[PDB]
Amino acid sequence: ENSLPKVSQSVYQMLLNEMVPLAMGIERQRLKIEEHHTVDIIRSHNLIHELYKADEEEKEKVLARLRNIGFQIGLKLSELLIFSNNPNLKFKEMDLLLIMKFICRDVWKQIFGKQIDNLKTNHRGTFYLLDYDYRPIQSFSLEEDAKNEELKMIEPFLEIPVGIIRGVLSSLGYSSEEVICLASFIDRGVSFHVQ
Amino acid sequence: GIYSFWIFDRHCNCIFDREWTLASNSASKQNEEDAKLLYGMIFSLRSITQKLSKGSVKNDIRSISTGKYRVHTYCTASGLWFVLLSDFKQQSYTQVLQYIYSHIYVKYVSNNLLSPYDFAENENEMRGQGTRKITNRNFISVLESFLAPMV
Amino acid sequence: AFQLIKNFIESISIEYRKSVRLLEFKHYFITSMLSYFEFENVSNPLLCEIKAELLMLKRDNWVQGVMATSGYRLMDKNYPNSKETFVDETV
Amino acid sequence: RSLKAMGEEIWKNKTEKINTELFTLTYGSIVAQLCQDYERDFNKVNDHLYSMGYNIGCRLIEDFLARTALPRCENLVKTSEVLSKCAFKIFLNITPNITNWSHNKDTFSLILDENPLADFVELPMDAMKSLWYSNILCGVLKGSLEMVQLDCDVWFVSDILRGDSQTEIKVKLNRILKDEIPIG
Amino acid sequence: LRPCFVSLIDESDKPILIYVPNEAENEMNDVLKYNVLSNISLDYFESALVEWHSLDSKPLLKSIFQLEGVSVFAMLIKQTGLKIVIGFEQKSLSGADDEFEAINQIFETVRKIYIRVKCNPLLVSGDEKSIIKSLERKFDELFISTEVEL
Repeated sequence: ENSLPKVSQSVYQMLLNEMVPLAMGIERQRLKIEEHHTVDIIRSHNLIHELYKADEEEKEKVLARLRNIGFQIGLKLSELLIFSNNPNLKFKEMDLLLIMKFICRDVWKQIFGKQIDNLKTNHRGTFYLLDYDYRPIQSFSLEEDAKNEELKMIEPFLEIPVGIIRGVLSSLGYSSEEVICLASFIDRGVSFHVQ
Repeated sequence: GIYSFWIFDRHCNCIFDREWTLASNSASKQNEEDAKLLYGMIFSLRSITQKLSKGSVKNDIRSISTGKYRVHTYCTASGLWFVLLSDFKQQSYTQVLQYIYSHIYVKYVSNNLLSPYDFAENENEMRGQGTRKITNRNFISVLESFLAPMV
Repeated sequence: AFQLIKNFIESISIEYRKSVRLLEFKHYFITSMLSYFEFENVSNPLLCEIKAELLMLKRDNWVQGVMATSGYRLMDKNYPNSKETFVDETV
Repeated sequence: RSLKAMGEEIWKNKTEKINTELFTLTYGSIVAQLCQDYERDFNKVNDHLYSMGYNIGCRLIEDFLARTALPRCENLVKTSEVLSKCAFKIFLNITPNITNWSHNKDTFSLILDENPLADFVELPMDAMKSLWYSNILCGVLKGSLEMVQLDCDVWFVSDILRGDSQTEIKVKLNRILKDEIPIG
Repeated sequence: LRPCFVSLIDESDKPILIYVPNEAENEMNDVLKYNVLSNISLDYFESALVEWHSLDSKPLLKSIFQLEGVSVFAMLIKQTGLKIVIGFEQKSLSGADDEFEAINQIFETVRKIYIRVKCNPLLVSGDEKSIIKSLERKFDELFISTEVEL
């Protein structure tokens, strides 16, 4: 239908990469940059992500700050989805844990583009969604000596869509939990699991 | 025929690894000295065409066309110099080098946040005698995927 | 031969429910107790007849605990939702 | 004018669309994360929002040159206008205008018409002083420009909320030193 | 097409997990029958001269049994001493050979799931608690929860 406002996916996507060394720099707080007013020391983004899992600090307090930031995103976009477009499926108050399949059929296409899911739910008690090529970190690289050492590193990046889909259920009002695995498809991987 | 690919930054460093895509001459490091003398041939000839400039613009170097081979360069405006040594069968790769900048480089180097800008080792020997940086599982493989059609 | 008895039990168990044909399947197994009634001897090959009679006793216990909600014995409820007359009382 | 039309051609070349209001909430959310995490120190979030901007702009500028095959500018006067239209317009669908163009050609300012960091934003009276909202824009401009070998400093001086006046960034050129000692 | 339990025993005759699907949300206390069926098959490893194994190349689907409402068997790979067994409810049983090789191949799928979760070093020293919950969390979608995929 209506298609008025547009901004790039790219600068968006690097911002979605860049909430995590932001949070590491929050916890850890010379290139004298703003020398009209002040000075900075440095900010090693290549070593900030090589300080959480490549040095094994107390990131467990910091992981809540990755969890926290998606909630206020996840609370306040359901109303913004009907200002995104108005496709008449947009109403919210008919279903409880059975339009989370379909609110993550759209906002997961509107912050991640694709819709390859293969959803599975045990007796409509717990619903889980998984995809084979996650849009941030399947553009990401390695140090080529192994691969399993690199899957230590990427574990804080998975926690940003914790807060999103937990935000929408708390937008409907909930206290049901959520945990993230990392799958491995066999054809040319990460899974999600909510109660 | 393509002999060798190399990657040249602003700080006069090559970041090309073990020689292949027919840089081993068997798919039709010892050349760390060869990185310097390739740089001296280009940078001196960078200054020649800089000193002859017409019409309120600078001048990029397309190709030194030597005897018994060629060399094709692509100096960026960021000081990145993608250099490729052909065998004079095809003409200048001034869009193949744009494909390996806009697609295989910037989407696989400098978007990956576990690898830096490859600038310096937190130290002031960027201008020489530094061990290289580019070792990726994906990037080296997808480069070799792209250039095995050529050789 | 026990696998042949199992395939015969599946042939009877294609339709056997609520003593309409569950009684027929239990009756066919009680006449298919000729595994116990063909060979039964001492200094045999180590109580395979006793294992077969144990499985047949499980079948007869399932027959008595099926066919009319009466008693069980094991608190089993092995009969799910679906006439030799050896047990005429719950005690 | 070709560099007029480059932004519209790239806006038909690239196909990447987010709705603009979704970008604003993901910027208001992260500055709210800084606001509630740190101790309401609006001074002390401009610096680290700038640190965000620096360390994301110096990876931003090479994909900007990837889409826009442009030569390295050497004066102020052409990079000011191409930063005022193309390098924003392929990313942020805006065209900020250069005004107050100084006679010594070392400084300028930049009115921007609208911004998608500050579309529908209200700040509290605690936040109403001692804070500049788009210090990530200061970060991305300064960390963008120190890749291309000019150590300009920009600093954003007036919100459309702070003072409710106008949106300006004071800019100052500095030296144009290129790299050296290839002998080592 | 649906197992009635999943049982796992290592080489020391210690049961790793006697997993039963749907003991919450549905009928309880038949799990007390299920684990003692597993123990009947555990001391019924080899008894009264009945041999299950004759092929040493790949350990295929071995001898079917049937006891008091279920249909159990065994699949001893003989590789790292794994002794895992699966029963099926006899009440929904068609008794064909593509059924027989079908439960052979899904026995190899649950073998694959155990050998995948056996060497996941994303969490190390996962040997006593929530390794069990994690493998149950990988069990409970391969035979069920297909209801919403379409």
